Amino acid sequence: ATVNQLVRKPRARKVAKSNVPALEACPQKRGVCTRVYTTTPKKPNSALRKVCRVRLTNGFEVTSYIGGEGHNLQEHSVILIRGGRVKDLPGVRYHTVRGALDCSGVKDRKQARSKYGVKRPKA
Amino acid sequence: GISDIRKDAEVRMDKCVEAFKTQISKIRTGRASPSLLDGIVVEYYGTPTPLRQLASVTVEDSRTLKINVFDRSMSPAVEKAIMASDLGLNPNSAGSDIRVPLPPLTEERRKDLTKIVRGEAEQARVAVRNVRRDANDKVKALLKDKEISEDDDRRSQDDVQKLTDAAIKKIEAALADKEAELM
RNA sequence: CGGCCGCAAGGUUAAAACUCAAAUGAAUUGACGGGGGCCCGCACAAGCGGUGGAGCAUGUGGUUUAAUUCGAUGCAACGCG
RNA sequence: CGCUUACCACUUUGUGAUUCAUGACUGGGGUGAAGUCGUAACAAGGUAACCGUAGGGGAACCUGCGGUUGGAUCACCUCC
RNA sequence: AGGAGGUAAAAUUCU
Ligand SMILES: [Mg+2]
Ligand SMILES: [Mg+2]
Ligand SMILES: [Mg+2]
Ligand SMILES: [Mg+2]
Ligand SMILES: [Mg+2]
Ligand SMILES: [Mg+2]
Ligand SMILES: [Mg+2]
Ligand SMILES: [Mg+2]
Repeated sequence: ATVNQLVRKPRARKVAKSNVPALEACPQKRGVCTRVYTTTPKKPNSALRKVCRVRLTNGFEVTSYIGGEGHNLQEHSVILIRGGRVKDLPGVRYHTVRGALDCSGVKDRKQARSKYGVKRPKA
Repeated sequence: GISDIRKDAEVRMDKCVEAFKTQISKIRTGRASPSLLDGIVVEYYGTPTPLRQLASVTVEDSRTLKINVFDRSMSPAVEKAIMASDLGLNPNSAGSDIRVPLPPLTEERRKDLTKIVRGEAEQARVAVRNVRRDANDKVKALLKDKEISEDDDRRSQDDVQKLTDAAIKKIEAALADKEAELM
């Protein structure tokens, strides 16, 4: 309201919290697979989703989606993971980077290979 | 009468241990062991049916199981069960046979597990003991209604002790067996 | 949580993670009320005769079965196709 | 040069303050599932509701006291 | 006509 007021207390901008502590906003951090669940989605959806706990390079113990159809990942697998929540599974604010370190590209994929880590099939 | 109650206790208690021993075999070990892979349930033409009944379980080695699914069509449904038993298990398909690698054994885990195990043991001793407790209760109570000599009474309560110590030492053999694995 | 206030009950000051794709206001058309008004129909009342009990005819659930073919299931399926 | 004084870095002892971490266990909380108990609120929700406060009770809640409307209802009898 | 007085006991739930 009153300029006066504003001089005592200037207008202060809300400080955004990031929606993903991939610590120091790193475009993606390295992890090792604590465990490899598969759970079920929320209210409207229904499927067995494939995920995994990750003990990061920066020692956070958050959890991660393994996208795609079929992954050869397990206990101990070192992955890389990027920012990307999965609004369906709760407490899944990251994706596993297919074709990164131990992570596998997806068998047989043809469209949209670069996501899902799959090499342009020797044509 | 006393002689009746000793029966009922030996029994109740053996039940206790055996039920321990079972929860035990359902735990991700150092090695393989089809015992856990059994319990798993598979969707078998609408009727659920333990995987044990649809496929054979080998130890393809220390740290990897091999599930020969007699019926090849169910193969995909079987595999899904291994991932749906949520047991941290990844079932890699490859030609008429589902390979289930057994993990290596980390530190986080060994701890994780032993503490779980030791505490399942102690829940167990607790069951055993509860039987100690009804046992003596029954007898204790056959003291009034003077149906038992104060002598009779001491004596028996002692057999119950004997029974309880025994059931326990079993329980601890078991625990030790496993503790060997985890370590 | 910290502070300060109170004998106490507690007050005051006052967050964060986590979580949701909503939360909310007013007006709109309905539906509904153990809301109100007006008003209908054998709806009630007032009547006469019945069913519900009995034996039997017939249908259905059920049960049985080698099969008891399929259908119809509050009123508005059950002597219905 | 040596010596000795002042200042003084590190180091030590005692007792506090503070702050980061982390801890068996744990109140309360969100989410999910759509399970169990009743049915508290929405209509006058079947004892109007709610605010503050106080007591009680498996639970919603009940009861007291004051407040507020962010309240539904005004038809028939009997007499006047 | 305005006023008065009087007149419903309780009765749960349903993805
Ligand atoms: Mg009539
Ligand atoms: Mg009759
Ligand atoms: Mg809690
Ligand atoms: Mg109510
Ligand atoms: Mg009420
Ligand atoms: Mg009141
Ligand atoms: Mg009702
Ligand atoms: Mg109920």
